[PDB]
Amino acid sequence: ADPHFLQQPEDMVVLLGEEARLPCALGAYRGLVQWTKDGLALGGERDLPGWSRYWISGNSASGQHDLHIKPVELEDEASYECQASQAGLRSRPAQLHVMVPHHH
Amino acid sequence: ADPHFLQQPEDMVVLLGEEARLPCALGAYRGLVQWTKDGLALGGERDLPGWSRYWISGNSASGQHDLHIKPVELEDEASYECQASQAGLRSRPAQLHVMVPHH
Ligand code: NA
Ligand code: NA
Repeated sequence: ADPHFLQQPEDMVVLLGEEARLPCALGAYRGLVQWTKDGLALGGERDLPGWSRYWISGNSASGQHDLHIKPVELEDEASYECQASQAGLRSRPAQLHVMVPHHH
Repeated sequence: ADPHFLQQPEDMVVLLGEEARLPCALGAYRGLVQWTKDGLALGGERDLPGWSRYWISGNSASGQHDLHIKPVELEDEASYECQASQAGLRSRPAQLHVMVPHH
């Protein structure tokens, strides 16, 4: 079978300072998987070097490639895609909304 | 120095079937470099596996990361960016137009 998504991320709202999980799963695909943030590719290495608060979790052999962000910051509000780079397959874009908690 | 572009691609028109070179060079950066095509990241391996007509040319030691396309097809018309993925650096987008002679 051809490469295909088994799970795709969706629009979500997360609180400032919490952890975000943007899910992605691919079937019949053994190549590079990575995430883009407003069109900027973050890279394929699982700990995402250069992005101290981002990493990819999940068993890559089983096809899971979830993007995690912790702690979430205001600058994380963006449109994210999961991409199978070698097959040209792109997920639906997922908008991450960051809400600031108000306290007193 | 901080990572910075030494050369960036620009808009270009290429005749259908010819070879295109979109130039990119980075200074003070040894991490991952890759190209996006209309926002689709092509990957970092210099042979660009999965893309039979694309490859990245140049020695990454010198910091040159030119995207090559041969032969150019209509499906290659797109906006291209060279990106230093670990630094968050993006080049100016470069539009590749393909010209088809008519006869
Ligand atoms: Na990281
Ligand atoms: Na290739």
